[PDB]
Amino acid sequence: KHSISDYTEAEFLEFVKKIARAEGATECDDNKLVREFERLTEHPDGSDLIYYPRDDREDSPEGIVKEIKEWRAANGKSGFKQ
Amino acid sequence: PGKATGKGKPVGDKWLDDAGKDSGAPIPDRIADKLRDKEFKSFDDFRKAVWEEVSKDPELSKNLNPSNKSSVSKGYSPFTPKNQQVGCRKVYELHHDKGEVYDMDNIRVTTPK
Repeated sequence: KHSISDYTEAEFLEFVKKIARAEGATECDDNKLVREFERLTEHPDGSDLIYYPRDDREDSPEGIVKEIKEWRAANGKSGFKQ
Repeated sequence: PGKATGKGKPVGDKWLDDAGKDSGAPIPDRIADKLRDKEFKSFDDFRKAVWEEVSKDPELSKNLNPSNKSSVSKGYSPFTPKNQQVGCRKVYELHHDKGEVYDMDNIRVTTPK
């Protein structure tokens, strides 16, 4: 898996759950996962989507994935693997 | 190794906002109370205990969102706002104001920037 389009939406949601639950192997693995979330999504808010979300959507892995999916689609970017 | 010492300072709901300011934030007095006179094998073990104590204190943790709560529950530092991050430094840090290693009156919570 290299870009977000290599992940199904389920796989990507399980990855956001991992981050949200701090379930990396170590603290530094969590940091790598957050940075990987940033790389994969290309969203300019980066880690703020996880930790400092806008207040007009749900603060949850669901909500984070919804925001990413909608943002990528609306901005002409590729999406999840079917 | 060393024993944690010192008093820390009263803080408010948004105390991590001060970590972004030029002073930084102090170790909260309530945390200092919990860790004083405890022995730590390393500064990393002391750092773990600080964040675990933050996670257990409803007032110091109430402004952390659920993802950040998860992090401190494991004794990990919480992530800062994106605009306070630098390089791969994305979480609050514990700096010495400089001078003893476990002196909580000598330690400030800071953002990376």
